[PDB]
Amino acid sequence: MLKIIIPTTMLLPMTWMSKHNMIWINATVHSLLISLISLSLLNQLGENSLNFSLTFFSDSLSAPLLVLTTWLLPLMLMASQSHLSKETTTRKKLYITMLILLQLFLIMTFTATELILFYILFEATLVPTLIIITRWGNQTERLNAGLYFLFYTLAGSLPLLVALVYIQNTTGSLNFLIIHYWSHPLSNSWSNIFMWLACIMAFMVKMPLYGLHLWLPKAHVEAPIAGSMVLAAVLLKLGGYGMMRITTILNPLTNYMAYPFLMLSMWGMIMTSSICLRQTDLKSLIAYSSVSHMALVIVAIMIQTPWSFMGATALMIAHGLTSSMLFCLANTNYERVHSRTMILARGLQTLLPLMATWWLMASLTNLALPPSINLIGELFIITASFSWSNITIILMGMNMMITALYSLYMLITTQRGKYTHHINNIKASFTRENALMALHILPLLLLTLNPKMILGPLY
Amino acid sequence: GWVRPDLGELSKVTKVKTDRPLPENPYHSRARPEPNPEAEGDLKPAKHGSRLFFWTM
Repeated sequence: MLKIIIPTTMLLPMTWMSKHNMIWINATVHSLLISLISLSLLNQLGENSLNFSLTFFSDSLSAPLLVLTTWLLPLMLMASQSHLSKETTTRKKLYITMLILLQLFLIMTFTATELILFYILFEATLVPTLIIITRWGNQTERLNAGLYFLFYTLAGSLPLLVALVYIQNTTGSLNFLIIHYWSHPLSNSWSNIFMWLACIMAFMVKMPLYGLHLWLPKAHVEAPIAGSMVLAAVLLKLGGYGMMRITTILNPLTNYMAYPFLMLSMWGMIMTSSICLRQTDLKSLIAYSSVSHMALVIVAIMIQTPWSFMGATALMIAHGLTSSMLFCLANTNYERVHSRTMILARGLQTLLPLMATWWLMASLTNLALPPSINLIGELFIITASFSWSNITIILMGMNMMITALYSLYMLITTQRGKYTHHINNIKASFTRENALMALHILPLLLLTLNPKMILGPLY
Repeated sequence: GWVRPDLGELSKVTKVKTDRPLPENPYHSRARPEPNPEAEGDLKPAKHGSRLFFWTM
């Protein structure tokens, strides 16, 4: 993993030692180069994992996530350099440094062979994320958003730290491989019930679970565009990845401990999809849609089937790409009208035709239109849930109906109808914005040709 | 015939040729506790290092 980690670390000296006007060029070029290198991790094995050293390993679950992170960094850089054009050289370098630090922490988080190292790296992601949100966000609400995000995450994470050190003291190891191979069944007792809750709640609040999600609208809305991109695309997936890793020590306690969480997510996907139907803030609507897809991921991980895990992996990848695309599309309109209100700028298809096409593609992917990998993940999870209990088809069908309704409603209200009469500053789409959408959408569709690359290690 | 001792003679530590055996245990002492075993052997490096969590040294 050092052939990936060290180039990323080298982004910092290069960023700080480059000319004031070569900052974005250099960072973009070499982050794309690092993303090219990360693709070689997709050469996986059927049975074993890629166990490089004692401290880093890679399997079919973490390799697509690593590729997604390394890909997100350059797109972040293209999205940021517009609203940060008037900033000072040192402050731009600090923003780039925060993004690089976040990518480095995420890369080591997804490959950490030990549970406590994973914990520290997954907690380290808070610091640059919080800095981005609170320093470079636009509104006075960014401070409260930062506090919510920080303290929700930490209230989740500290009991996990206690549980992890207890597990290390009783089992002798926190090594992922050892944990799998020396797996003990978890008995039915209050001690084990609370150990389960401690092992699960941090990833629950990270995803987030419905009812523990109130930080996410604040944080994903108040953050600058790159912050929203990472928060929606890679940071939510830390909960799903960690839950997939740690559920191997929670059986058979997960059989009945998951019932409250299964109920919460199955109903809260309905609840948050309905909320999207009435959201007056475009960025808030996009933030609220992440909760439903992540609720589907929660159900898939909690029912513990090969098909459910495959669907959850594919859904995490597809949601990362699609949610980041939607945030970028909303940000392009925000940078023109300086507002997130959705009915402010209507009838945009007759002013920005290719951007309207990008909007249609993003809405279609959020719709989970087949054969997109969004649909593959959603359908696999739906089938596994149907096996788990047939009655799950009522709620999941309702959810896909409501998802269609709000996705197409957003498309219609922003792109269609009559343009607003007094808004006379909708300049033509820049090459940079169109390239941002294209680099969001093209790899999403190419994955349909090789879907096994994102179906996880249970494929 | 009694000469009077000079200054310092009466304060001397002298010796007495007694027939009484020397007391063996005048303190009536119990047996003393056995000591903790000493340290033997040569120092070898820590097996796999500190073994503190994820550290390899």
